[PDB]
Amino acid sequence: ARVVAIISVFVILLSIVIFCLETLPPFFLIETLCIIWFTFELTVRFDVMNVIDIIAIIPYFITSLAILRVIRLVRVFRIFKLSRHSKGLQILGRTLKASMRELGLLIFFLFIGVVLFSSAVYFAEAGSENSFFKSIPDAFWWAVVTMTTVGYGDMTPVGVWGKIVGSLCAIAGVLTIALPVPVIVSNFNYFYHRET
Amino acid sequence: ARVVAIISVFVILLSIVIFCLETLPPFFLIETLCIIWFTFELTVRFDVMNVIDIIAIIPYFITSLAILRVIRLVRVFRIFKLSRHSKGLQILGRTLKASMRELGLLIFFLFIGVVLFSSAVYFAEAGSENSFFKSIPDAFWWAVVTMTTVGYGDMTPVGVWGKIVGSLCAIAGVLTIALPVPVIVSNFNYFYHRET
Amino acid sequence: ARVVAIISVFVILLSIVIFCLETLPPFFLIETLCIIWFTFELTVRFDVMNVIDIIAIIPYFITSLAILRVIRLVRVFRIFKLSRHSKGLQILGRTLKASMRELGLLIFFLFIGVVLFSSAVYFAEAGSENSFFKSIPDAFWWAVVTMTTVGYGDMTPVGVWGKIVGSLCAIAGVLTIALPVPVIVSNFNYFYHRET
Amino acid sequence: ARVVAIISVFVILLSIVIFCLETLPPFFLIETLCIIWFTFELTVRFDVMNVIDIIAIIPYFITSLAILRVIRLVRVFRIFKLSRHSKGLQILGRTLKASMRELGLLIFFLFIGVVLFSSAVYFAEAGSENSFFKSIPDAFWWAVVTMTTVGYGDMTPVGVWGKIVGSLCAIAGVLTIALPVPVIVSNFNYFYHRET
Ligand SMILES: [K+]
Ligand SMILES: [K+]
Repeated sequence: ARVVAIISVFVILLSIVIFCLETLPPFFLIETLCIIWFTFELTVRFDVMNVIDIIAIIPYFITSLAILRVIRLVRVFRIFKLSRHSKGLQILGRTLKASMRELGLLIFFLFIGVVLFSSAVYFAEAGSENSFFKSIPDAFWWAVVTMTTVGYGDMTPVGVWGKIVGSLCAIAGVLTIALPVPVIVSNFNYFYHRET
Repeated sequence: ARVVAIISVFVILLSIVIFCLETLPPFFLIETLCIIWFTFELTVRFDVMNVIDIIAIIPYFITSLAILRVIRLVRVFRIFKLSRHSKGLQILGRTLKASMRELGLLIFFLFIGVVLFSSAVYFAEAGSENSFFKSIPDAFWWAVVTMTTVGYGDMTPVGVWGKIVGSLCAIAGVLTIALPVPVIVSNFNYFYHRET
Repeated sequence: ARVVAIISVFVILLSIVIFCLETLPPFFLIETLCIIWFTFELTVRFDVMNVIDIIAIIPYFITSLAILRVIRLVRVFRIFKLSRHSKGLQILGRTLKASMRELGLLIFFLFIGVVLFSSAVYFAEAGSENSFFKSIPDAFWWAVVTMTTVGYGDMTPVGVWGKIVGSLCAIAGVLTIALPVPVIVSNFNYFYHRET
Repeated sequence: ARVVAIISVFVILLSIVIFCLETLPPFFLIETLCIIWFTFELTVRFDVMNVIDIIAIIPYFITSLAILRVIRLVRVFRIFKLSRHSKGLQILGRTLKASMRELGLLIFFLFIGVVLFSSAVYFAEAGSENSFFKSIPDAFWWAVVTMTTVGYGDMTPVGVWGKIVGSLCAIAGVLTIALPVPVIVSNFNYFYHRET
């Protein structure tokens, strides 16, 4: 039984590897053997895990450019089949389910902050002949990187008022992200301790 | 009653969307219908929420370039009308009110650190023919991004002493920002738990 | 008595402002009045605060290029005279005194991580004709920004092994900085609660 | 006895310094005296510390380009001999041993997030003539810097969908890194308090 789980983990990792290397600038045969093993384990088994197992085989069987791009993207959900064997990943999923409202609150706070600071920086920088931000939508990426402290990169053309707005954005993002996490973290600690 | 709240949330989101897309490189009619609904709900209702409702209509009725830029900026405060319907945003406002002194302490610590490290980096880098920072005021943005860990970008022209100052600035900003947050976070957790 | 404290805070802020604007691309008279008030309060008073008061006047009275640069840099310690009037800054100083060993531990951990990852990235990137890092000392700044999550900037010339080293450096810096802070933070919370 | 420990710490620091300066664009004699002292203390002593002492001398005695690069890299493990004299570093090692499973969980979460977001950004950006990411493997560095909030640098060529993926990556990395650390931190606090 444990050998079968080892084989399944090996197949999952091999599928992930082959997907990454086929995206590099044969592979189809290995993918076919992976999908045969996936459907064999699906049939033997026959929940969120079952749904993930269903999704891991659909893009293989299905095969507009947008539809092809979408199916290739959803093909990556093989990585979530590790939840059957990994116990920490199950804990993470349980924690996300038990802190979905807090996740929504985080997304709402980020949305409010990003729209506010994007409008602020766009209007503060619109008083120059050469404008760094063409529009408020053009500044959402800047606002999200400043609030997440990821960093925009080159901020030289931005003027003094834009820099003040950016400093406020950095501080506010730090605060508004530090607020709702020590609830998701507490749920994760609870679930992780309960499991082990 | 709940349908009216749904309509109000839809109108608020539509106003936000139309404001963002009119800043892109019709809209006035939709904004007029939004402001009519806003004033209708204001009159039916007739606190911080009431003040926010007042501010959401003033820029429409009002209409120097600076004054126009300022009124367009304050027009973004429609997003804060969501506090009536959202409960987490009310919790955030209550937490900010109950941790205003800690917010002030954070701003004071950031100000002290930024002035200190800006002076340090400016003087450490003034001993070269090509100076990366023209003045101490020119380095406040660098100090704020280094202390917030947002990141300045390209730091190549800065010399060895400037790099030492930047390393000290990064460490000190990490410390001085991690200090006063686990008080605002505690207030937010208290208020959020009390509400739910 | 409170009016005198208000005057002292105003003079301190005015000195800070005039120092920043004289570093911009008259001022001496205002600085002279500030130093006269500083020495008047020093004489009336006549501890770390007293030492800070002593340092705030020495650079004025003193006036190699290095010595001049050093005295101008130490002239910035006027900002620390706010400790007499501010209570949070006193708490910060007390917390630093009571968590000096933890500060030293943080500096030691950062030093170990920076030397390790600088050596790693330098050796991983030395196998190319165009080397991004000339030496291990040349990579300390990269290591400190990666470990503090400030960000180096452009990392394109760095090869695959260098990128693996950088990913390890980022993770290790996150961990090694998150470790010794929840002790300094606890000391700050203790002192801040005790004061108020 | 304490003088011998002081001498050992001085020799360790001198070896680290000489290694860094010989990597700059004599040294061998100082390194020889360092290795003689290292083997003298190893013989007098004659555990992880003993293994570290063994590794600190092997590269000196040993002397393909890859093998030479590897031995020079493993030569840096002199810095870990400070564990005998430093007590905080021993605490760090004990904490890592007692939170190895949590470290593995962090690496697993980072791996899942990085593969997911690298695939997402590669597919979102493949619909343009000029593609910012050639392949999914080419985007792992971007995913790791975005998830660690280190920052990639210049993100201008990336399109709107890529920017949405990057925002999701930043938020998810913040969450997935904040989750498993308040366990390693707790172990470190426990061990540090127990030692002192
Ligand atoms: K950053
Ligand atoms: K950061």
